[PDB]
Amino acid sequence: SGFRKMAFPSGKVEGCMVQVTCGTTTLNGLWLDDVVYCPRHVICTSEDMLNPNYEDLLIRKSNHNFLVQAGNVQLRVIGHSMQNCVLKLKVDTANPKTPKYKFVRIQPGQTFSVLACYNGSPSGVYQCAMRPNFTIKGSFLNGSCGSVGFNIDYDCVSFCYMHHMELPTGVHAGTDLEGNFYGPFVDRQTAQAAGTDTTITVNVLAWLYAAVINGDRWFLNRFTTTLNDFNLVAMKYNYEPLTQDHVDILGPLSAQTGIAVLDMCASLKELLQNGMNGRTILGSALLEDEFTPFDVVRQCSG
Amino acid sequence: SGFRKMAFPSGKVEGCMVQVTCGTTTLNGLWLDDVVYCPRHVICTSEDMLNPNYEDLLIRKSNHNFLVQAGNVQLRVIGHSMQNCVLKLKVDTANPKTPKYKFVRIQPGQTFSVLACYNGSPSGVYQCAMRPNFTIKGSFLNGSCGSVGFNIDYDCVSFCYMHHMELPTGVHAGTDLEGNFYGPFVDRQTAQAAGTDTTITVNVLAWLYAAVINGDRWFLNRFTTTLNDFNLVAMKYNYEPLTQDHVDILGPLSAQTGIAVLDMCASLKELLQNGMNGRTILGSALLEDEFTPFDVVRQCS
Ligand SMILES: */C=C\C(=O)N(c1ccc(-c2ccccc2)cc1)[C@@H](C(=O)N[C@@H](C)c1ccccc1)c1cccnc1
Ligand SMILES: */C=C\C(=O)N(c1ccc(-c2ccccc2)cc1)[C@H](C(=O)N[C@@H](C)c1ccccc1)c1cccnc1
Repeated sequence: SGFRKMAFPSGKVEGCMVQVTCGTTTLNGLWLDDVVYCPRHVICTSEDMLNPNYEDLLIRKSNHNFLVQAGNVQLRVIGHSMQNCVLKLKVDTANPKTPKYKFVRIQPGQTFSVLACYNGSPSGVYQCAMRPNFTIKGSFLNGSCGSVGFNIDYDCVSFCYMHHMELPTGVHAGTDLEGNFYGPFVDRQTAQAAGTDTTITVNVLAWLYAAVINGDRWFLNRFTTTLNDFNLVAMKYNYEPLTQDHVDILGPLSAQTGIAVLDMCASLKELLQNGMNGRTILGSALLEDEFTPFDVVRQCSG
Repeated sequence: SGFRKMAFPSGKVEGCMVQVTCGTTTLNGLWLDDVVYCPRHVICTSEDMLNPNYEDLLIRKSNHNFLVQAGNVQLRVIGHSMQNCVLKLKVDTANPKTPKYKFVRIQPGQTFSVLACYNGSPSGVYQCAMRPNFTIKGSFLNGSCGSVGFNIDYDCVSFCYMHHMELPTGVHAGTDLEGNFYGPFVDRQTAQAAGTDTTITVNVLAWLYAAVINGDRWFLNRFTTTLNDFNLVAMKYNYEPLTQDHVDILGPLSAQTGIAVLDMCASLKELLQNGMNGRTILGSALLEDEFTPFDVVRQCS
């Protein structure tokens, strides 16, 4: 019994973190086979943050300008390059601790584990959701950049995030490992705002099933409702629309608990409208949207 | 910026995790040097859960009655002794993945990272507090037993918890690695009442200092108070006493934020008396007591 924000074991990813340096600029990198990945803004200096030309800045520097320094060792650069917003620093020495890995671009609402690193040292691990506005509510300090988000699928590490920057609002923005930003963000010191942070409705329903499964089921109501009726309520409270896929994806939890999806939607409508009258669900004063239906099965079944 | 329930990288602990079978019963062990630690209740059937005798059950068993499996590998058991509520199985092989480690007994209000394990396989990692009533609100399913809690210090792992059982309330009971239960709990299937759990006052205070450090300043009032005046309100709302050591520990934060500990003490009292009014601090609509003053400093500096 019990239910917690659980990350994946960070072992396999600890052995992939490296320190990368260009002049005063020192940040984290990911070392997989004969390639080191980091954010391209390692080549930028405080003079060229307002409006950098990354092609042009890369020209200034060459293979030997990159201090790819791995746990007190040194690595030789055999051919750098630029993939959108990340550098592929080709090393001679392949990483012997390379897990079976894959690069994925995760959809908004999907969760992942972050290994927060400073100077290439695994510093801490926490679970995160890709917000609908393509930000993450993380925990990052200066030199965090290059810290990675990953999901472990058996023996296969699926890297989905590389941390780049914090926005004026204090939330965080990054890229897949092919260097494409999530959301409309760019790697320059400009006025950037995230859109409306809507609530991930399908995740909140997963978490309620999770609560029932623990025996914390006071909120269960004597009502029902419809997708259309529920969505009109959802929109008013800036909850993501609930689609039929999202009803189907909640299939397994509907099965065990014996409580239909719409009745769970019916119980959620009340809590949105009536608040929680000072009560709690799984020791939480508010509705948690940072657990996918997969995350709940994983933890409530093995 | 930003502030989260963070755990320590689990990698140095993953290499210490092993499976232990004895009869039908399977759980997790901790393989450090040539010793494998696990909960001693691995020797008990469904017929000896109410009231087992762990001396008259151990006696009946021998080295080869114990399967120790490290990943896909098998370990030769050449010894078995009982220390309080842990088994210590001597094996033919030093774990070459053994980190520099320590066994520490941890105090209530203290936090640690747990690596939840099933059949010797690291399944997940989360930060967890030793609660006043010596329970933990963890996440553990059948076969989670022998999963361990730990703090990490540069390269030196501090083992503090081993999980043993779930109480009929859903909260969890375990030992230090020397086999002594935190709290009055016993490894059998009897009526066992968790003490009434208080709030970890000093931790809530460090949480507010974190909030302030992120820019959340709305709960800061014009008032001040005293250790005694505050402690009176503390005991009232089932909050642990605040002590001078507690105030000393909070200094680094106090100095950083410019807010003297007794001023933050005053602000806390006004949230306790007035409630939070639907308002939120660091994304939380109730007061968080599961970050220590160390946890904040690590995460905020
Ligand atoms: C990894 C560095 C870092 O920690 N931050 C950061 C500094 C500078 C850049 C940058 C340099 C040159 C060209 C483009 C970008 C990127 C990241 C900071 C951070 O994100 N600061 C914000 C305000 C920033 C700086 C520059 C451009 C846009 C935005 C940071 C701070 C806290 C947590 N994570 C990162
Ligand atoms: C290690 C296996 C368990 O998960 N587990 C357990 C605890 C104690 C014994 C035992 C002790 C003394 C003598 C004989 C046997 C055996 C197994 C427990 C457990 O059994 N929990 C029960 C209370 C339970 C709760 C909720 C749902 C199903 C069962 C356990 C179970 C889950 C998490 N941690 C521990």
